[PDB]
Amino acid sequence: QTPYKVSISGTTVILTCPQYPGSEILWQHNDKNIGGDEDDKNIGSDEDHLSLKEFSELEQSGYYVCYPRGSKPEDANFYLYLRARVCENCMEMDVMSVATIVIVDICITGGLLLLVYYWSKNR
Amino acid sequence: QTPYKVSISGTTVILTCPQYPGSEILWQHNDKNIGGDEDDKNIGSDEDHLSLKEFSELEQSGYYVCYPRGSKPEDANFYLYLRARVCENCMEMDVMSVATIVIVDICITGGLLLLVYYWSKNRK
Amino acid sequence: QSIKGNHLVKVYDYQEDGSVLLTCDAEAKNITWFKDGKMIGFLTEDKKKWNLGSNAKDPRGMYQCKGSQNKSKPLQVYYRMCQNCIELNAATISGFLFAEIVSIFVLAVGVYFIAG
Amino acid sequence: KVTQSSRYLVKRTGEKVFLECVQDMDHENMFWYRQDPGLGLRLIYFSYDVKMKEKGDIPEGYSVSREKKERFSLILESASTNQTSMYLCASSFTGPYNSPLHFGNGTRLTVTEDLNKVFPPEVAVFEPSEAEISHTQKATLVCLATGFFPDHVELSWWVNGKEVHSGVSTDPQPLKEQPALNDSRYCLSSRLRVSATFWQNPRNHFRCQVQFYGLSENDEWTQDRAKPVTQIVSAEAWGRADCGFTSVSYQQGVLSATILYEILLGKATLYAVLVSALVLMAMVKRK
Amino acid sequence: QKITQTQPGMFVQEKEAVTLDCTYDTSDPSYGLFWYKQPSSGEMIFLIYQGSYDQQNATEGRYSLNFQKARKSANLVISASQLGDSAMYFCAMRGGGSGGSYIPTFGRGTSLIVHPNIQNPDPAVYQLRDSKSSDKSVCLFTDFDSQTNVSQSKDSDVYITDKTVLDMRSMDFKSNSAVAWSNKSDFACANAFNNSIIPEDTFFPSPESSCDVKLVEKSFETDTNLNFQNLSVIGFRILLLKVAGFNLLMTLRLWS
Amino acid sequence: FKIPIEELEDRVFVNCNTSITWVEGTVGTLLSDITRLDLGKRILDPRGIYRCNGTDIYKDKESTVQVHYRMCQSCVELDPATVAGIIVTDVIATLLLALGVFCFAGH
Amino acid sequence: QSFGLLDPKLCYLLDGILFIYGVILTALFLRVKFSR
Amino acid sequence: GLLDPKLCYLLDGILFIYGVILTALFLRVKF
Ligand SMILES: *[C@@H]1O[C@H](CO)[C@@H](O[C@@H]2O[C@H](CO)[C@@H](O[C@@H]3O[C@H](CO)[C@@H](O)[C@H](O)[C@@H]3O)[C@H](O)[C@H]2NC(C)=O)[C@H](O)[C@H]1NC(C)=O
Ligand SMILES: CC(C)CCC[C@@H](C)[C@H]1CC[C@H]2[C@@H]3CC=C4C[C@@H](OC(=O)CCC(=O)O)CC[C@]4(C)[C@H]3CC[C@]12C
Ligand SMILES: *[C@@H]1O[C@H](CO)[C@@H](O[C@@H]2O[C@H](CO)[C@@H](O)[C@H](O)[C@H]2NC(C)=O)[C@H](O)[C@H]1NC(C)=O
Ligand SMILES: *[C@@H]1O[C@H](CO)[C@@H](O[C@@H]2O[C@H](CO)[C@@H](O)[C@H](O)[C@H]2NC(C)=O)[C@H](O)[C@H]1NC(C)=O
Ligand SMILES: *[C@@H]1O[C@H](CO)[C@@H](O[C@@H]2O[C@H](CO)[C@@H](O)[C@H](O)[C@H]2NC(C)=O)[C@H](O)[C@H]1NC(C)=O
Ligand SMILES: *[C@@H]1O[C@H](CO)[C@@H](O[C@@H]2O[C@H](CO)[C@@H](O)[C@H](O)[C@H]2NC(C)=O)[C@H](O)[C@H]1NC(C)=O
Ligand SMILES: *[C@@H]1O[C@H](CO)[C@@H](O[C@@H]2O[C@H](CO)[C@@H](O)[C@H](O)[C@H]2NC(C)=O)[C@H](O)[C@H]1NC(C)=O
Ligand SMILES: *[C@@H]1O[C@H](CO)[C@@H](O)[C@H](O)[C@H]1NC(C)=O
Ligand SMILES: *[C@@H]1O[C@H](CO)[C@@H](O)[C@H](O)[C@H]1NC(C)=O
Ligand SMILES: *[C@@H]1O[C@H](CO)[C@@H](O)[C@H](O)[C@H]1NC(C)=O
Ligand SMILES: *[C@@H]1O[C@H](CO)[C@@H](O)[C@H](O)[C@H]1NC(C)=O
Ligand SMILES: *[C@@H]1O[C@H](CO)[C@@H](O)[C@H](O)[C@H]1NC(C)=O
Repeated sequence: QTPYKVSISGTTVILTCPQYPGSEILWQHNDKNIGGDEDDKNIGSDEDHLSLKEFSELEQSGYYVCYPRGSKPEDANFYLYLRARVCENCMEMDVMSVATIVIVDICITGGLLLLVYYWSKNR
Repeated sequence: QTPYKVSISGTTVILTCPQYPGSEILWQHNDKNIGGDEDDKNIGSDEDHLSLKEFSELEQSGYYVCYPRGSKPEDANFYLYLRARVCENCMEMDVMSVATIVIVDICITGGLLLLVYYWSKNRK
Repeated sequence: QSIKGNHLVKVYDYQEDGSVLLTCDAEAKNITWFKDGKMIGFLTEDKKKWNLGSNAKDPRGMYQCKGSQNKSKPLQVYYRMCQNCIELNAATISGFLFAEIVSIFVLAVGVYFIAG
Repeated sequence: KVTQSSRYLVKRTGEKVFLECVQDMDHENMFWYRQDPGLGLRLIYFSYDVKMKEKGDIPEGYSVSREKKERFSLILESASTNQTSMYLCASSFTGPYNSPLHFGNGTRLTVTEDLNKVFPPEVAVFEPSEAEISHTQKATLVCLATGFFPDHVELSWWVNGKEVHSGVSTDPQPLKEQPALNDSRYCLSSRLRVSATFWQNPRNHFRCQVQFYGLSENDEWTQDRAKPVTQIVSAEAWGRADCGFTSVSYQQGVLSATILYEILLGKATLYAVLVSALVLMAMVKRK
Repeated sequence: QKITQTQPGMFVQEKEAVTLDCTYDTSDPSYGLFWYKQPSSGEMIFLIYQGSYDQQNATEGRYSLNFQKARKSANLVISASQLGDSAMYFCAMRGGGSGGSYIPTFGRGTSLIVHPNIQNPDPAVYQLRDSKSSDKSVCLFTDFDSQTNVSQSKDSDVYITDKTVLDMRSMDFKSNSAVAWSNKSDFACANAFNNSIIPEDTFFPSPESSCDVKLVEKSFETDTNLNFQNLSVIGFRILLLKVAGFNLLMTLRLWS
Repeated sequence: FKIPIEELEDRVFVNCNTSITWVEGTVGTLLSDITRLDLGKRILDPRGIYRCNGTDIYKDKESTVQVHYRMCQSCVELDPATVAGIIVTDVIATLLLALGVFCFAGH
Repeated sequence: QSFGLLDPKLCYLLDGILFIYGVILTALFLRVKFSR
Repeated sequence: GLLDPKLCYLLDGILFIYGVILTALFLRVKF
């Protein structure tokens, strides 16, 4: 099984429809057609991905389904349950990143100090 | 118009109603009249004020409305939604307080350092 | 808080994420929002609530909403949560005094030695 | 779909009371029934079709109007304490072959001889005992609504601003404070059971809400106390961890550390300025 | 033309089949039988119908109707009973509405109570913490077996509710509960349920408190502000370290 | 035909009418009810792909559901001005330390 | 039981770095003092 | 366990002064 691709950046969420590479697709959220209306600036459907801007956790969380055009949207048998807490300017980072940035900062400071001391000792 | 004034000093919260000058005021919380001649010392009302003593966040947070006597609550032109936490001793660390504390610590530290420096120079 | 009286703005609080939301009583599909008079945005049939952000930032001000007929009466929101208030108990003052005396002693030794 | 005018009503003796019943299934036969404890359903009135008024088992003191096909209204010309009960409305087709009745939601009607007796409830919430949490790793909050009349209340639980249906048990019917004697007020209780970890998170908010149906705005009130109108009475609680390390303690510790390190940084930079000034002065004065 | 139900009030365990009886008599040869269910809310819900001139008893989900014209008995049978079946069941029959006897008649009604399978009895009598806004003292009799039935309090100032079933879907746990409360100084409810026949080995907690700090730290969670403050503290420590290093080097430069 | 995902007090559960087959991701915990699977707390970001059958009218057709959670227990807000300040302050501090080293080097 | 960027490994990482520096420096000092 | 940062702060407070004192003493003894 090839899963959905979900990308979150700031308050923008992009979902990718995996199992239909060579046909037009439609997206449906909680039994209601979404995207592809050429309006509603915050929602877009280009190529084979759905882009949701200014994502709201309270209202835009739930079921999502992708189905080919011309097929009744209940034959589909692969849904995505999405619940995301988005935030403006909020970026995610784990403890390993903080540990490594602190370590490299200490190392570069020590190296610079040693280099300056060796340069200034002789003269 | 002119908004309510909210003053917090410890566990006492005072609400001030600028509108209706010279007209005696009635106060409502959550559609219940308060501030009247009721047997309670925690809640008090005078000419234009409302003092809530030992403020409890769970019980006393919500909608407050100010209206002159003989009028109707919905005829008032303002509603205040107040939700607050209080302490007996919780002094707040904002930018100005931190700056003041840092500045005074620097000035006493510098004074003591200069005094001890002069003492050391004179002794040695 | 009566519709008869042009009181339409309500606060929708106590959420799992801490945000503060505003709700307009008007039945119009698109609702425009004003803060202290100046417009701050508009919403359509998909979104029913306006987000004021986390309550730890103490959202304060005056808000109105207008869908079709007229501007509702202002609602004044005031928050005071003490995300920065400090309890002045024994431990805090003891630690403060300990740090102060240790730092003063260290600096005093340092400035003593370099004297003269 | 059959609907009625309201679900709860309170009136005084000697007044005129109107009850409405509206259907939309094109039904010919209409029935107005009364339910009593220990008596069963009793047929008040029946209407075969439009402009038909025929007597029932207990027809005294009631009237109806069937001036329209889709309407069947009932009238208590002079309400009295004798007529306090639950009233139901039903609709059915013509012919007893395959025409069962279709009831609505019903209306509970209480008639008192003085409006002074109407009181709002008092709602309190009691937190779980630590003994239960230690013994079975579960918490049970109890909500009590006492001292109200008439028994026309509804109770609900809201956690984090959302209504909760799982893990809630409420009394089927309000009981009486003193059943021995008359004019007695009512009590109601409810239980919410939660896992222990969920309860002692200080970020969780629990609330018990009681909606009370009382007097309307079109009633004379000449009493010193407040007017007992339809309202909502609530009780709130925060998650409580009396023993242990919670987020509040960590937040306080971090704030204190921040202030202390800012002060120390200020002292250190003051000393740095002083020593730099001394070095520069020595270098200048040497030459 | 009359309908009678023999037994008022029935009890059944969960995941069982229960039969409620209805005996009728009539003179007309054409009629029909049907049933309604009325839960605690008050509404009447139509359940099942069966005519007089048709075989092949009707069946909807968990409901069925056992019909015996010769014995004149229409019985409602519910299979795989759940906890939602606790209601009042009414049996009714039509009549010849041509001459004078339309008169849809109704039965008296039978109560039904569904008892869960506890599967792990553990009776206990806890006392709940005070409200700080009320003078009542409330305590809870919980986790007892289905058979243990609670009696009312003889004392006038003590209020006791009947047993109630609670269901937790988060950990699929069923339980029975009762509450007793009063306003009096000497109300210590090791003896509040005196009139009731409580079972043996019922837990009575000690007045002292107990704790498990591991359980308390199991329910810990953070937010973005705490992360930002922690990072700020780390940065302040690093900056202080660097400034102190510079201070020390300059001091050894200017030692004396 | 969507596999119901329910959100009780603070956990998340998967509900089917038959046994739930795990395809990938979070293993989960069974409730002693075969037709229910517990994925744990929501703030721990349970993610996975599960599959199960159906009943009633859905006798002979599968269904697959992918659960994806994102709650920012590790997220942190970072305005560009703040990070610019952080790097410039750190560079100033390390330059000051290097200057101190250079001044100490002679003596 | 989620810590996020509150896991106690961070300040203890700083403390461990400072401890390692201190112990190696005091070992060097002690060796120099005994040698001279 | 031991998620209380009070111990962490006390430990680094001790280590800081110890480290600076030994740094000064060693840097003098070498030179
Ligand atoms: C798992 O099994 C349950 C039953 O054990 C299924 O719930 C049932 O789903 C059917 C849908 O085929 C519901 O029937 C519907 O009834 C309404 C009202 O009469 C009607 O208008 C619809 O057209 C449809 O016939 C049925 O009510 C429902 N049962 C209950 C108690 O609500 C469920 O769908 C099964 N789930 C899966 C994933 O197979
Ligand atoms: C730079 C050198 C000279 C060190 C300065 C003195 C040290 C001994 C300081 C540095 C950090 C200080 C600590 C910083 C933070 C705290 C948190 C603070 O947390 C609380 O428990 C108070 C809040 C509450 O208890 O409600 C208690 C003091 C303490 C341990 C301080 C004690 C003294 C310490 C270890
Ligand atoms: C209902 O109770 C009231 C008072 O408890 C009574 O109403 C009487 O109704 C009859 C109608 O036959 C009148 O003649 C009397 O004048 C009414 N009494 C009063 C005091 O108004 C009576 O006991 C009950 N009525 C019915 C019809 O059952
Ligand atoms: C009248 O009773 C019906 C029950 O027959 C109620 O319909 C229920 O409504 C709730 C929503 O609150 C649904 O969850 C139930 O599934 C409904 N039951 C049925 C059988 O459809 C109806 O809400 C009642 N009317 C009022 C005004 O409360
Ligand atoms: C409804 O179901 C009942 C239950 O099976 C049927 O009654 C049975 O009738 C047969 C016919 O001879 C008897 O042998 C059984 O003993 C009866 N069972 C019971 C429990 O009484 C009934 O016949 C069915 N209804 C119709 C119209 O056929
Ligand atoms: C519950 O209360 C009644 C008191 O009369 C008892 O339950 C009886 O149990 C027997 C056993 O089969 C039945 O035959 C009776 O019909 C029951 N009576 C009633 C009124 O339900 C019993 O004493 C109590 N339960 C326990 C466990 O003691
Ligand atoms: C879901 O039901 C289908 C049948 O509807 C099961 O598929 C069968 O799986 C067995 C393996 O044990 C095969 O031998 C059959 O040929 C399959 N039949 C069909 C029609 O696919 C499937 O195993 C069921 N899944 C679960 C988890 O029980
Ligand atoms: C609602 O009003 C806004 C205000 O500019 C407008 O942009 C929007 O198109 C309106 N909605 C509809 C459905 O016309
Ligand atoms: C709406 O506002 C206009 C002026 O802004 C006013 O003329 C009108 O009367 C208002 N509507 C109502 C119903 O009063
Ligand atoms: C209450 O008073 C009325 C009127 O005197 C009387 O009919 C009724 O029986 C009294 N209540 C009880 C429980 O006796
Ligand atoms: C308990 O409270 C009730 C309710 O007001 C009151 O009637 C009763 O006198 C109180 N009892 C005591 C002992 O205070
Ligand atoms: C309480 O129950 C015990 C059971 O042994 C009994 O002896 C005692 O009399 C009861 N107390 C009262 C006040 O009835």
